[PDB]
Amino acid sequence: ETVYCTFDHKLSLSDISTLCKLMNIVIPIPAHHHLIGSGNLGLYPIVSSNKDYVHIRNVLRTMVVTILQKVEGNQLVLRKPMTGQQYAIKNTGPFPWEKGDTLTLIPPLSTHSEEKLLKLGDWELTVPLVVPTAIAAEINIRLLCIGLIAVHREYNEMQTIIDELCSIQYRDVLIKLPDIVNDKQSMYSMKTACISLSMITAMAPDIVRTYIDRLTLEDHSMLLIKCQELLSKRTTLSTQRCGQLHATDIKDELKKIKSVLTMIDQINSLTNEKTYFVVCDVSADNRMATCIYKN
Amino acid sequence: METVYCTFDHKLSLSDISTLCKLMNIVIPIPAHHHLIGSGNLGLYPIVSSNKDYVHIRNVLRTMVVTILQKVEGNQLVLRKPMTGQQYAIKNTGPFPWEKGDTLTLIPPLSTHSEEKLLKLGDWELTVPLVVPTAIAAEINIRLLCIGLIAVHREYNEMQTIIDELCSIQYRDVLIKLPDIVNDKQSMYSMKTACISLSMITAMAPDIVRTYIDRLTLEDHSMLLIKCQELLSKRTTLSTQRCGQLHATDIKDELKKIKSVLTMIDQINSLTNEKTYFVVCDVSADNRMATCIYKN
Amino acid sequence: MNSKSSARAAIVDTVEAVKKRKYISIEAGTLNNVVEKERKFLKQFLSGRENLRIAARVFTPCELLAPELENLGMLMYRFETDVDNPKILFVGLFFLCSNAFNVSACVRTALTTMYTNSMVDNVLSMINTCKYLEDKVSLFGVTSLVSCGSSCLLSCVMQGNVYDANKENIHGLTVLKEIFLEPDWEPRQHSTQYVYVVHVYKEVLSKLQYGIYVVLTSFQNEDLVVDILRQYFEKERFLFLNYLINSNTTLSYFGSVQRIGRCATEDIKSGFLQYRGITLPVIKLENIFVDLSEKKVFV
Amino acid sequence: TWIRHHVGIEKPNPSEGEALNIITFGGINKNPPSILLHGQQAICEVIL
Amino acid sequence: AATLVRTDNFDVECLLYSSRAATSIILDDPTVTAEAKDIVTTYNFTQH
Repeated sequence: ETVYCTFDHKLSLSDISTLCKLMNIVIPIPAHHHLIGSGNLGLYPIVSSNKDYVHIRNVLRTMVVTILQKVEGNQLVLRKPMTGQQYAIKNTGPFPWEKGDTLTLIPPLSTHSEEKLLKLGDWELTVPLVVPTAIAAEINIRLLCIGLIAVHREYNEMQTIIDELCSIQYRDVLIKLPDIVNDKQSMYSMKTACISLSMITAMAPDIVRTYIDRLTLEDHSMLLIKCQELLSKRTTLSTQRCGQLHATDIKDELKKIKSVLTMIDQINSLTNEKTYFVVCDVSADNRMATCIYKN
Repeated sequence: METVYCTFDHKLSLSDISTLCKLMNIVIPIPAHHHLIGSGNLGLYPIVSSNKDYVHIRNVLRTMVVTILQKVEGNQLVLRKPMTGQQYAIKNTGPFPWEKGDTLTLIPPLSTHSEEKLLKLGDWELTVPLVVPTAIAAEINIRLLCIGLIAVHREYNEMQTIIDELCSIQYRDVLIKLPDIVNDKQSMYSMKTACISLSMITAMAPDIVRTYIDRLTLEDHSMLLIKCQELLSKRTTLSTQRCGQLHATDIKDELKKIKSVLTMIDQINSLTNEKTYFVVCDVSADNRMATCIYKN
Repeated sequence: MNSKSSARAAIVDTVEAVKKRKYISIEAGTLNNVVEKERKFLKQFLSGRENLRIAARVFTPCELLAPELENLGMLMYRFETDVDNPKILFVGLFFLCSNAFNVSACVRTALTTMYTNSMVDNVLSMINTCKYLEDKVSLFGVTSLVSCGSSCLLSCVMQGNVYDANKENIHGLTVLKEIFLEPDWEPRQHSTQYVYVVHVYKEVLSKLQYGIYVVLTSFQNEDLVVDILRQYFEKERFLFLNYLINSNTTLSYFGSVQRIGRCATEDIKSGFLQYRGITLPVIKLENIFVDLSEKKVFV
Repeated sequence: TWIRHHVGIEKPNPSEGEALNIITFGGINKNPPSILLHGQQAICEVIL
Repeated sequence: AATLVRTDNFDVECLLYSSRAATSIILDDPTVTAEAKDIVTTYNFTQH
């Protein structure tokens, strides 16, 4: 099954030569659909016009990846991949592909000026970065660290710690992450992600303490003792002022556990990163790579 | 091997074969993986007589091999073993509106009040497991884990006070309930590792995170913050602060710890999350059959 | 008509379906001005819809693989390197099972005496000095077409049956008898088993020691298999929970499971390898449809 | 709390689910009305 | 005080006039493609 996209407006010769430079690329597409206009192409209908960050991350997990094959006279032929077959992807992202790597899709630079690959009538073409999986995890963790320490004030080594976080290096290709705090072009705002993480880390120790008394079947393998040690290393001073002095409701405990299991399936997007591609061989000079498609 | 012929041991009637002609394109699991099976091995009724335990039925339904109904001819009945990544049409049974583009999992049948009007034939029924969205699959698995965590709290009538509030859940304007969760020792094992992973989130959480709550409360103010303050004030049994620290150049250790926190959350999510069996592309206007191009 | 008649019809239809997948009819008008070789090649006109397996050419120094060139069908590991000149280096399953901790001392020393040189000693030192294991080295696939040249060329299968060319003598994965174990209620339950690989860490008072386990199971679902593996590894898991907080090395788990591919129950047979006379018991799976999923970690 | 009381808008959830982040993310939060007689209506507001 | 603003949508039938031969259509012979899936085969006819 193929896909035809037609451009809404006129294109320049620079635009058509740009597409001939970019004749292989992944494109996320919302609708599993056969004829698509330029208004629904790419990731710009979702990014910067809709929800931010985790919503974007979740959506990029749920969209249809579809690669460019050939450019007709004003149309795009996009083939959508089947699982388990070979395809070819050109290398747009900075980090160099090597053989046998697992590949995935991350959201791009926030609002960066690489001619936005194409301006055309208040529309830009935004693609996700194909990137190896270890890098994608590292970028996710750095963005969480920046989004956490962005909220703190009266910190003196904040600027140098921002530079240290934003400078990453992987197989001799460095990049600076665009989210340095106090610029605020676009951060993707990371707020629900950091709030849900911190509700997990702050709601967890009471729940687990509460059930610890009733833990196991009264004859335990390391479920009362080792786990107490885990709880004690974090809270060596445990339960001093107590606030309410141990007058709890079963419905209150119900709502506590129900929220703490809500937050995990909400942060399900930052849970995993799927292997969209396994690259089998790489072309000379790292222009493109032939991969196989999975998931 | 892909095709499996089922031929019924008991004889049938014209109303039965009319229901089977209506019942086409339904996902039915088989355990046998043979080319010729009987009525004994078709469906989930050869296991739903053993305690009807929902955790147990979900486990063995994961162990099963799923097929799709095709071409009911006479007493014979074709089952296609679906291949990976291909497109198939599925007639739906789960009471949902089935919005397109989403993922689907395969869940045991929630026993409604009305008896099944499908097939009941000589001490044998056609127990067909339901097809649901993954979100309510995770929701049901959360409710099981929560009923386990409350069966921990041994009471009398407070169990009922929790169950009548909890069990009736609504998703996409549909009311369902799942009673008869006797809370056996098999779910206690899954409760163990959840307790372990929350203990590790507790111990390995950095200094930044609990501090991030307080700094955001001092900075901004919002509805989300308002109920987060409600939870953080409503429980205060531990809330220990590792106070004396400066957010010093220990940033690699901070990265390591947040990687650990994310990994334990991945573990609890792997508990509470089920395997997606289908990915929807096109739904008919009736929401009665819909297409998917996936197989695990 | 005759039963043997429709059987011949079905066999001829299979042959012509293979011909449709292999050759393409050409609607170029094909005028007479050709040479006869180019003529017969435009009559046949092969294309590669015939193999249906995905392989990859590979360069690796020949010092590292001792047992492997001689014995076809082996797992391979990508070991990326901070050296620029060779960015990836490929690693034998048995080469990494040397400092797996499961292997007994006799088998390990036997393995070491197969693996005694300076380059292989230095690469074992690199793998030891790396903090964790599972994402500096990584699973790559199954060995076929050893070169044994100067710098050896290895083909390697990403997906499909293990065969070089002409779809003949399909090799099998060779997994060491000591490093495999099958946690089931009944071993070899009904039919085709999936082969998985489990990486398991261990901390003997100073450093980390990894362990390489291979499990064969009828269970396809990774949730089911990590649920049975936590039951198998409950004790060590608790030890390492006490370890990892006091540790500062950037790891976050006890192990990972990853699928290798389909097998068949009647195709599982034992045997032994020998390299320089070192008799070594192996479990040779015979016909393997190689398949990979993402590494699923468990803590 | 008293402003929500007097302008008469319900609190969203007694038992917090991930429907709450669907709510604050953007979703159909009010149950559409059980009875309806004339189709759509919406009235915006300028102070003067 | 306040200026309440409100919009209303109406079902309108609405006729068109056009001069003859005002615009030309250059079009393809309809192209045929076939997708041979495992349970169905979908024929798609496109026309530019």
